Amino acid sequence: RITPSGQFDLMSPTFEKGKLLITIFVLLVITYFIRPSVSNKKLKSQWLI
Amino acid sequence: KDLVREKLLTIMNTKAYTQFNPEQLLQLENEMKIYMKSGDSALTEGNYFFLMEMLFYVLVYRNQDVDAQVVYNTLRDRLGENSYKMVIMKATLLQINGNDKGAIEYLENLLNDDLEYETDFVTYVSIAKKLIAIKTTSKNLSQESVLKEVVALTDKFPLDAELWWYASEIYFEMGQFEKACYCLEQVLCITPFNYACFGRLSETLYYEALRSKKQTKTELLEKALKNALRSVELSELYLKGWALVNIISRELGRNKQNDLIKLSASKLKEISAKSNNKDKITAELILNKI
Repeated sequence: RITPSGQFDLMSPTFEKGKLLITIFVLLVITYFIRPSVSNKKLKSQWLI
Repeated sequence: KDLVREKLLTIMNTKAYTQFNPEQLLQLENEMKIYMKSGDSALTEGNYFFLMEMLFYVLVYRNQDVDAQVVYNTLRDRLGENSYKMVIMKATLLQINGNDKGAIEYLENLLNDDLEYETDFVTYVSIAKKLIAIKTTSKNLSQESVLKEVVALTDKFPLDAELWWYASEIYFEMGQFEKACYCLEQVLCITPFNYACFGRLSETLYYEALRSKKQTKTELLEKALKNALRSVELSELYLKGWALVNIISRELGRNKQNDLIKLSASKLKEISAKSNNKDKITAELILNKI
């Protein structure tokens, strides 16, 4: 089996899918960190209720 | 039922509770608590705590007040006590809990600590308002309360329309009825579209005209017409602008105003239609009386 250009059709045999998935999870955890924090902090601090 | 929160949204922004009968206020607090405890869905935290303090202030308005301590303790969690509201809650608590004057002096140095502007301008604007509200209990009533307002109003913050509006009342009750016209004009300066300062600014002219000369009577009545007509452009069913137009037209009754009486009568009967509640009783009373 021969590839003229190197394989462009095959997805890969050798992705670092684990790195991609973990980076996505890093996004989700940082959401979990900031959203209650920033929503409470800024809305209630700038309104000075 | 989420329709409930609509009134609550009004009641925070409008302070509708302030002029409510303790019978309907007691109903209001009972009707509130069921939705406050039950319908906890889909409403913001900021609305939550605005509703929570508005529960506190209803409860202090209520005749039982121990629950006020409950609500305050639960609401003391956030931003400590330094915001304008917790200064209000602690002052009214310290003033009501024992009928001791103490909070004022504990608030007095606070304004002397506001010499650095440690808090925003609206904060000690409201502190000036509520410390004067304390002081008019210290000095139970007088016209010099307004003179106190001047050292608080014309020195520090013309911008609060509430201050000029309140000053109008003390001028209007027994003071000269002309400086209320100036102050209500200043209210118009602050906000473009206050349509109840429009009705009042005409009423104070009318009451001034009742004690004036004939040429000033006609002059002030004509200005009152043009101010009440200025009311009308901001609203269709506004009961007080249309009514005050019709009132001075009842007084004068001259041909072109007789047409405006017919038009105002159609609009005032539309107002006195039952779309409006209780206000209709005052509207119909003047309509059918004369």
